[PDB]
Amino acid sequence: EEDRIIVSNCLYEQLKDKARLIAQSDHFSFIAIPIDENITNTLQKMRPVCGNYLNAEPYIQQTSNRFLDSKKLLDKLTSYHSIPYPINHEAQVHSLFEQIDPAKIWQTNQHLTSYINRSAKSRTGVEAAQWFKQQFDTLAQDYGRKDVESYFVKTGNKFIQPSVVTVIGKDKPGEAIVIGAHIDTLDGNMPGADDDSSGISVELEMARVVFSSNFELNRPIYFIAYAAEERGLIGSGYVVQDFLQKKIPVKAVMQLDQAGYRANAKDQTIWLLKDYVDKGLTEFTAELLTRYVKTPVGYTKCGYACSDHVNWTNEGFKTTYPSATTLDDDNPYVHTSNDTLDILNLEHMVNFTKLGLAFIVELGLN
Ligand SMILES: [Zn+2]
Ligand SMILES: [Zn+2]
Repeated sequence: EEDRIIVSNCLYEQLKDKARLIAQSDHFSFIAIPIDENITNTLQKMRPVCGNYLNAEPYIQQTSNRFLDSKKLLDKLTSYHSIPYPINHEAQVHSLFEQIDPAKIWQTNQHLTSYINRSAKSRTGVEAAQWFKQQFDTLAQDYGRKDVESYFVKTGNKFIQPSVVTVIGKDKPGEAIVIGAHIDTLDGNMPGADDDSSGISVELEMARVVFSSNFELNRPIYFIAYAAEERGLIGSGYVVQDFLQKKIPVKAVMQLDQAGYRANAKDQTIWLLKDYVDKGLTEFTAELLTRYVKTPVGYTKCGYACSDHVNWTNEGFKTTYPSATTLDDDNPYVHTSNDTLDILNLEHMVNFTKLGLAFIVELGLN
């Protein structure tokens, strides 16, 4: 019934009267509040000022408050401590670039954005997840790759939309590489074109290029579609917990959230996030952009519980997050009916696909 979530004190003061305060710090509150869509609307409306929220359930799973060290939980999920990469595979990286099929990218966006919404509560939201899984399965069957796996990861008992985890090279030795994007959107009429149809499309193309590649990787590569990112990042919460339980070792994580909108349609700058990411992995991404994508490299900052990468870094995994926009010249249309297909820049997505593939090759073959 009640959600337990972590919010900025800013957001708390807007929710006080409907919430139970469990623990509090100078900047954040750990609360219990039954999220109805009245409260959903408050969360959405205060998000630019007060930041996003983190659903704690994947970290504490129904454990009673009496048994929780609430303050340690609150401190460790609102702070982070920081934790060299070779680039020596130019021939392979260019081979993969030459196989990028921009039309196939665009087609994916057309499909996801044709749904009325992809909400974690709705039937269409469930279809989108099932669709994604089947796109992977089909691709692996089409290129006769047995070397693979795909499964749903339940979004607890709160949301019917599951996450989808896929992997190429299940039997490869070593720490894996993870690529992720979130499949979901808000309720109502939400094409969610830039708000991660884009990210999803980019990684789907990355997967397909990898299947059609002439060389194998020396590590497993995961491609993930997170459920319910628009619900306090709870989908990737469960996914990270699933990786922890299965003891899957992971060397690097890329988050693709909004990979398709340009503020100025011939800007071509790609922005890297500098908080809640690995600085080492981020400098690496910067040099891939300069060396291979030949793009200007910008930097930006994010609010609290910005996106799924946060669940990885909270659990000690190294994380990088390339983004379409800076925090000041934004996508003004995200979370509205106007996050439409026609807002997407295909050159921009192609560049994120390039970045992703260089990432996969230079880590995948060390
Ligand atoms: Zn969002
Ligand atoms: Zn997003």
